[PDB]
Amino acid sequence: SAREIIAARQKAEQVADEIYQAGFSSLFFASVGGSLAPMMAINEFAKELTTLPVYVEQAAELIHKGNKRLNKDSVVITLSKSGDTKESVAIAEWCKAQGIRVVAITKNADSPLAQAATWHIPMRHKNGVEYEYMLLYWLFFRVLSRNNEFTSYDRFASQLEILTANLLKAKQKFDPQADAIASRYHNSDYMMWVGGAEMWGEVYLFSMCILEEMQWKRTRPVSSAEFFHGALELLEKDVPLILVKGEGKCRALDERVERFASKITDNLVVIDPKAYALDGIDDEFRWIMAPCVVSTLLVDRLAAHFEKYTGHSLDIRRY
Amino acid sequence: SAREIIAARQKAEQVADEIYQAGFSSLFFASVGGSLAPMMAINEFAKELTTLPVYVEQAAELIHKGNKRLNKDSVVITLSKSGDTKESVAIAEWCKAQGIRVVAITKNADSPLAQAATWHIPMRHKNGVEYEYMLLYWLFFRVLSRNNEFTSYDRFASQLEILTANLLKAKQKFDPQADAIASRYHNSDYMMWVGGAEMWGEVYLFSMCILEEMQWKRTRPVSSAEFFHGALELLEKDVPLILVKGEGKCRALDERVERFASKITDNLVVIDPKAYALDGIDDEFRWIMAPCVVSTLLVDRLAAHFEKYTGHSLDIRRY
Repeated sequence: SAREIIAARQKAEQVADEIYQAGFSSLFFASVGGSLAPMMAINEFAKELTTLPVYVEQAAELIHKGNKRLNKDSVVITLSKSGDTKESVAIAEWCKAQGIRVVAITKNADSPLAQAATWHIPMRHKNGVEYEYMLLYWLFFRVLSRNNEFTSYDRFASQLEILTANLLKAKQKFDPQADAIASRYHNSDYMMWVGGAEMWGEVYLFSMCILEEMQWKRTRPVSSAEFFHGALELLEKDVPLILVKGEGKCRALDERVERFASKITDNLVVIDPKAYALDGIDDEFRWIMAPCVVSTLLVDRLAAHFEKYTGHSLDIRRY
Repeated sequence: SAREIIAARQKAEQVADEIYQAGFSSLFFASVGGSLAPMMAINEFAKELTTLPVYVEQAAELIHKGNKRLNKDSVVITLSKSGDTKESVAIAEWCKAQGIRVVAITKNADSPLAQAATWHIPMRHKNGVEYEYMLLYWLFFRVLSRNNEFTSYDRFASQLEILTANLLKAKQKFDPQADAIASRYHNSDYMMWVGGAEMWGEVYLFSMCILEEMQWKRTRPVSSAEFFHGALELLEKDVPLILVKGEGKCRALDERVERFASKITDNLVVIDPKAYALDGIDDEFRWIMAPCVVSTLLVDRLAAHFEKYTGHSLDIRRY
């Protein structure tokens, strides 16, 4: 519903404004597992769009090492659906103990993560993975807006409100390809998963958090750029390669993988967010939306089609 | 020889001093494939030891995206044994075109990379992988020294001169374990490779640049921290897990992997640099030396033992 979306945008924008108005040194996006994916996209956007110190850190590494750039003026941003994820609670409570301000995105304001946080941005029980991107996008892009580094913010932020409608349509359009991927590869002993830059988080997430953890499928996730520095030698006729393309400046690197793999393997799959219309969203924002498009396609639809063919409930853990 | 080593140290220190004396904004370590490994260790040291802006970037991603933190005051550091590696030459020539100063480490001063560079730090034809670490260490730690962030520099930098002698001894001590690893796993269809923080570059390098590229062995390299966020579900009795331990603050994260894997797989291998004496090097520097120790053990010795058992020359490429 439109009203939920406008409310979500307002809360994220209020956090961004209070952060900007208070002042800050560095922004550290700290998390673990699948929750890193949208943070890794933010980091890739930040490389091009801001001179602000922006970092993404594995929360368990960060609590063991500390960081000389993390100081009492920093803000640490965390995300946990449950708000109980041990490493995220731990880094939030560690920041709090040091007087380092924390943002928490979770679906429960009395979760331990939310109680450790300076700012809580709620997610609603029914919210799928696109909301993790949308809330982090409103937060991060509003900071850039206030810092005079995102002069398209108003239009971007309004158009982000209609991404959910576009994602429903994309998922329906993807469904036949998703069934075909799952049909052919559910019984694969080894899949190569390739993508990079702002798309790397989605390849990372889908490979480890869905296919390995929830379907016990062996994968080799590798970036498009680094594919050509050794992993390419493993490709042959019968090896599956699933390529996730970006719509930013690194699309050319993805296309090099496509051209090489198309000559070598009979088992090339291309997941291209550029194939999906985003009605009412300007083309200049497609490179930002793309990781969110792919995440919803892979986490919602492709996971469900693998589950259908394996017969292995996505809820199963052997550990 | 001692005289080669002292000369190498002097040249790296002179570059560091000229960089520091000229002034700089950010330091970007930009490379591809195996040449990233020592840069990724530097980045992990930098997280704890300096407030200077230090970045490691995949050179092909960096040339496509640019970076808003990369400006005419930055220094870009590159490494290429040949000095011909396309992506490294490309990023150096792109910096030069923009008036961005470049450091090049290569074994040939008339290589294209060396001709694009503001500073050339030579490697000698006979120099193994430890020299990539030692030259980058003298360069980076001398900058930290000049910036009043490394007050042990003198002792560190002198003790680094005796690492080569210690590495020869380590390789001889490792040789029996190396033969046993290669004997058991040369015919493996799938190996998990685990490590992290300052050790991640060595796990990354060995898995993709040696086992995949040069022996066509399928690997899953994954960090110790992130192992527990999905990849762990793939481990079972018959699955090989090679764990590379650190000697820094993330050793505890490596030990969690060890304790879990030891209960589940019959095929746990531990490569622990803490097992090797560094005579005449103070314990406080072991966490810095460790990635260099592991790199020389894996690149020199373990590669050669796999080659012996596979019969597959490390020089072979099918692409």
